[PDB]
Amino acid sequence: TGAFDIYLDQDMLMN
Amino acid sequence: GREGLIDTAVKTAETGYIQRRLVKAMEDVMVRYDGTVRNAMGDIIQFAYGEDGLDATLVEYQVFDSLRLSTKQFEKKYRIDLMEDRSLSLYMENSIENDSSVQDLLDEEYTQLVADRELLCKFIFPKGDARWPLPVNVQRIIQNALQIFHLEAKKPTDLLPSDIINGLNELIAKLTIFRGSDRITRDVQNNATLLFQILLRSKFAV
Amino acid sequence: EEKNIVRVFRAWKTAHQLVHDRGYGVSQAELDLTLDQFKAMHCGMGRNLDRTTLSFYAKPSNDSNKGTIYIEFAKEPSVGIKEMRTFVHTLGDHNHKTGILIYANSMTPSAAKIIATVTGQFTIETFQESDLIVNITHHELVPKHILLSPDEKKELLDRYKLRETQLPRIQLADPVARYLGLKRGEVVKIVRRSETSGRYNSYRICA
Amino acid sequence: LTLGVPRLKEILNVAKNIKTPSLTIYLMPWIAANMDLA
Amino acid sequence: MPFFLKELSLTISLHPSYFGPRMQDYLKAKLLADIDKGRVVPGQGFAEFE
Amino acid sequence: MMEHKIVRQIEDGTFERADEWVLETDGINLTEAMTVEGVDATRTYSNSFVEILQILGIEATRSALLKELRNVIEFDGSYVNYRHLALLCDVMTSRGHLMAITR
Amino acid sequence: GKAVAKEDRTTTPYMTKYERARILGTRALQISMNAPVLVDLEGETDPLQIAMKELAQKKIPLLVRRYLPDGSYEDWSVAELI
DNA sequence: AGCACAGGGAAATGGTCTGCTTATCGGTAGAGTG
Repeated sequence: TGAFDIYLDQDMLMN
Repeated sequence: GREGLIDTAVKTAETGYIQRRLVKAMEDVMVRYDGTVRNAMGDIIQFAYGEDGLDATLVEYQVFDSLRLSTKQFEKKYRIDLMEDRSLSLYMENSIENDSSVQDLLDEEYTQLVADRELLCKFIFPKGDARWPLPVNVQRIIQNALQIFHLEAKKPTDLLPSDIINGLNELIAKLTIFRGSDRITRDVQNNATLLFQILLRSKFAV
Repeated sequence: EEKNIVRVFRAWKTAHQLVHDRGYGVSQAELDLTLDQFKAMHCGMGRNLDRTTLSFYAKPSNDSNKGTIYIEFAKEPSVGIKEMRTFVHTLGDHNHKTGILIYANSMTPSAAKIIATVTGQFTIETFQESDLIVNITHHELVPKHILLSPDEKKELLDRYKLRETQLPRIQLADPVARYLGLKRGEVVKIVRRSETSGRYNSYRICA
Repeated sequence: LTLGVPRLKEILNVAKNIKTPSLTIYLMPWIAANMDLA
Repeated sequence: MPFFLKELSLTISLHPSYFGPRMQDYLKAKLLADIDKGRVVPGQGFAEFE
Repeated sequence: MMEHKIVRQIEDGTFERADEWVLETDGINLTEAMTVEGVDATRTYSNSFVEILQILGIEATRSALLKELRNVIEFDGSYVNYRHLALLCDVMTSRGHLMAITR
Repeated sequence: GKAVAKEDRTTTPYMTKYERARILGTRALQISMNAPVLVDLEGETDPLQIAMKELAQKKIPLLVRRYLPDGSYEDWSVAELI
């Protein structure tokens, strides 16, 4: 479950 | 009974140590996002997990029908000769007797089938074993289709040979494990899905 | 007596197959001989094997860059420094780039030092007769090893974004590596059967 | 607890000396089909 | 009076409550008082912006 | 001298179970055993992985490892998926020699 | 580390089970800490169920930075993942 | 003058596996002789 990193997509948070 | 008890009390410790050793040797080996199996140093252990890239949980035993069939029986079950055979149109809503292009498609189909049988009998399973765990239970899906659609064995079908060939080819083209436009990516994709393709072509012959 | 003759015939045919596999030219007549033909072509009137005539050579078939290959069977049962120097001289005389020396019983270590001494000029590979009686690449367990050209090795490494140290390894002393004449850094593509995928392609770098 | 745990232990440690060394020599098709040549 | 124009970096941690359209205005003010993609810190939920 | 059950493809394309005489030895000398006249040098097998590695190479060694692991595991009647045994063998043969699972 | 272009991405277009678990856990943790909810609530009180219903509508504002063994990475939106 | 009690006290002799340290020993190599 930690084989990757999670980021925020701000393009979606605008919409 | 005393011997049995002693064997238990010793075997427990033996196997415990064995399992700890085994886990320590392979704890770092993980499947990566490019399909390869590598250890913590990045060294490639396998180029495709299990050589086909499939989860062991989801595989089920399937039987290869064409493996143990004789050449005569293989021809009977897979060879279509519209020039000599007319029973095909008896099973179809559309007549295809003495059709040239359809016969060409059937000939290409049968050439591929014969190549697959050769590869199975000579390169893969020379001992003649037919039951092997593959992805997808295709026979079960076929039974589900027969039951769901109430397929009457007496009802002629609207399926044309070209429909079957194009559909199976597109399906095989949609079984993507590795993605990429390179040459060795195509080679590894073909190798990974080779056995499944052979089973699919033997199951869904026209 | 006859046993030694048949053993040397088997080793000689295996060496011919080895040459043909590496990409050198060997006429199909040479490959498809028989024990009696070898006896006629290499034994004297008394049937005593003549070790002088056991040596041959071959030219590259499709890669003119490769130099000629020369193969000689040691006259003395055990090779020494004298015979090693003689073999290096023979290689130099005819401008043979590759040279295989096949001995019977043993080879001395200081003789082996000569191989590293002249590595920059000639590539010398040593075999024991027993190592060539049977062709191992014809065994069922041995999958199909294929040497990759530098372009194909580069393609593989770039596709997997690999470093040479991150590939699976094959030892230089590996029997198939010695059969194929693999040097350090060369990659072999090994084609295998597979219960799961039907066919599998592994890649091993010589290391 | 050669077969079983002992054999697995032999395989896993890569034992240079094993309890029961053996060969499975397969003969030629014409030899293998006759008892006398075998 | 030597004045230097330099490019500098800072790592801003942001609470999930602020994860909305006005996220970037908040970061700029915090940078001024004290933008890269936001890395969600495992086990905490914050987002690290460079 | 034992009589083993082999499976061979008849000329008509089918597979038949025939009987073949095989020689099971005590003690291993593979390289000289193969050279003996009359033995199928393309099928001779030994249950020692170091011997196969020194004689037949590392890929044959991986195959032999797999066969002996499966013989050990499946003798009881149990079954393990090929992926796990294959991964163990590939880890033990990745670096060109037999990596013992030990310190 | 170099970011791969959206057109050049070679990884699977499906959400892995590990990715699904991580995404749901991370979004639920953010919701529990008062992150604005991007879906209509019908009275749910468990942040994990709220994150699940956000996922069903592809309303989780998260990315997955899948790393290739060499260090290059691909960013996949939770919305575009299948 | 014999014991508390903290200071000053250590002694009669009673599994296979790897890597180091030693003896062993060819195979040439000097030439020492001829």
